[PDB]
Amino acid sequence: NPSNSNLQALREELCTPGLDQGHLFEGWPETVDECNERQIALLTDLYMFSNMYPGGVAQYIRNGHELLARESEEVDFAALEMPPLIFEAPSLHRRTAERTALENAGTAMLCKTVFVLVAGGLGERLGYSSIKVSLPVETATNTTYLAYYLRWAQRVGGKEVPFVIMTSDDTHDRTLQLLRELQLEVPNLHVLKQGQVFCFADSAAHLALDETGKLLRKPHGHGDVHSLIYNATVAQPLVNDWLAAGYESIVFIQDTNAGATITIPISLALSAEHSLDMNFTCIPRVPKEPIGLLCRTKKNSGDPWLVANVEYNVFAEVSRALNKDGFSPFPGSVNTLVFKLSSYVDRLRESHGIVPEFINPKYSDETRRSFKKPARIESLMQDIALLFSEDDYRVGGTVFERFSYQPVKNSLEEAAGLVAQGNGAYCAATGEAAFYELQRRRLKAIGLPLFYSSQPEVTVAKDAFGVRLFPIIVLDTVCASSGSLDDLARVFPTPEKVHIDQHSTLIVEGRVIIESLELYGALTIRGPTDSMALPHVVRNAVVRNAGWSVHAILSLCAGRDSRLSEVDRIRGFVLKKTAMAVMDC
Ligand SMILES: O=c1ccn([C@@H]2O[C@H](COP(=O)(O)OP(=O)(O)O[C@@H]3OC[C@H](O)[C@H](O)[C@H]3O)[C@@H](O)[C@H]2O)c(=O)[nH]1
Repeated sequence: NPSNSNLQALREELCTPGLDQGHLFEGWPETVDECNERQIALLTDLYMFSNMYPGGVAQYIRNGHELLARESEEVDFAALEMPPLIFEAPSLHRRTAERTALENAGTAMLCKTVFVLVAGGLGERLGYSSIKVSLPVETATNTTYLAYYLRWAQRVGGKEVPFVIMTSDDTHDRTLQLLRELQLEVPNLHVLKQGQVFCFADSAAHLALDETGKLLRKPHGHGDVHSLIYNATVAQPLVNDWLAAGYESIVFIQDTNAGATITIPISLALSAEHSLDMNFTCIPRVPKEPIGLLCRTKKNSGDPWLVANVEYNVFAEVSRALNKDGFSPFPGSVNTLVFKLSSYVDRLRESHGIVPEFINPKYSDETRRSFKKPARIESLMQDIALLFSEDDYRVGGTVFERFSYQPVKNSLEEAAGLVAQGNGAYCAATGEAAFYELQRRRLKAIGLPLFYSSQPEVTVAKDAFGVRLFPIIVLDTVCASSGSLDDLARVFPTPEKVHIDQHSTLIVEGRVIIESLELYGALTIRGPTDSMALPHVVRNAVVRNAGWSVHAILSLCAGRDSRLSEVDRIRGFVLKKTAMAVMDC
């Protein structure tokens, strides 16, 4: 679009004191016409940034100056204490009256919930070169995180469930590819791609270039999700469509935490019970943990309290300073965010989805602003909490068991180092192991008599630590529906007649009811894919076979070939699916 005249205007503007981007036009002709195609392209690139960032590149640079000055100082709050509105969730593995009440109320609320998945990252830091949502939740079925979230959402919210996936330049095309390949049909899905922002080569906010001579770009953070939604349309605003359709809540989830499908119904139920406009999903926190703390804050002695996440790195600094004169007192936020939709939209409309920003440069050496790598401005999706004043809104946190938090974020190497420090591994191995264990704890809670050893069955990361997998029991969304305890009880109506040996594998797909079963081995039971069809009922079943086993990937891993994939290598073991009985119909 941009005219030759506007590009010249921007070029000159960027050369003025306070912006000082003269280095960009190093060795250029005096007018636009005289400029070549590269040059005209770089200027156009600077120009079009206006349709991507408030105030375009000039304002980006000013914001940079302001933030670089800010982060050179010592962050600190005048006041910091426990959030007033904190609520304890009942255990996920005890079927009490309260848990039943919360799950059923929360599950009803899922019918009027909008879901948002932030998935703008690759899993390279894990040793995985593909998109994180293509990681399998477990390798028994190999169900991807993407399919896991979407099928659950379509199960609890119906086929036409409103669903947003935020992607980035890194993940976007592969996300679309995965959607297509999995044959997922989600009529009201919106894939919204965040744009990358320019980078600063130095502490004076001079823009960085790559080797090609083009402007360097990096992600602006998960904070982008709110503005992407604010600007999205179907042509009325996206959120208008949701409100008018009767939707009442909106939930934000991250890319590799399968626990969200359990915590969410409870958070919704509690949000309603306690009239919460924003509800942070939390867990008891360990002092050495890369998750934020939910705190009541007063930035300056003048301001009103604000309930907000204080990122781990920042609380590592504020903590160490001042006071007015075995977990953290304050909850750890896992970034499953639950909102009342009307309140969310109000704040969204007011802010245009813009949340406070920050910059966090990595320095070449200890104490001079020579960047090790170019820095850019970032934002966090949870910082939208800062737009909810205590006067007008109720922002709180729900505390769940730590076990319900199951992210896959660390490589095997990192996990080994973390485990040595007594910290959580949060790697692919413990993610998969935790998923299987979660199913077992949920099933035992409704009376399924599962007897199994607590000992690890395989060791990973050079014998650093072990996990166990068996017994493996995976029920799909047609079988288990929402996964509530009541829903599980529909699959096992007489659980005391179901005897699954500790070494067994049970995979259930479609409309299945298991009344009685003795299983010593691996079994797949399939029923109708239609949730409304007549169930396949299993009675007096006895199945014995060699079943499955698991073993570690050996250190002697070089080879012309092997069928080990990155997916295998990042968890350090492989299931051997030796035998399998199938009961169809
Ligand atoms: O530009 C981006 C960057 C990320 N994400 C996505 O954002 C999500 C998180 O990214 P993360 O796991 O890399 O780590 P964080 O440490 O930043 O996030 C913490 O997570 C844990 C605590 O709650 C803590 O308070 C909370 O802030 C992923 O799904 C990404 O795909 C995007 O969609 N775009």
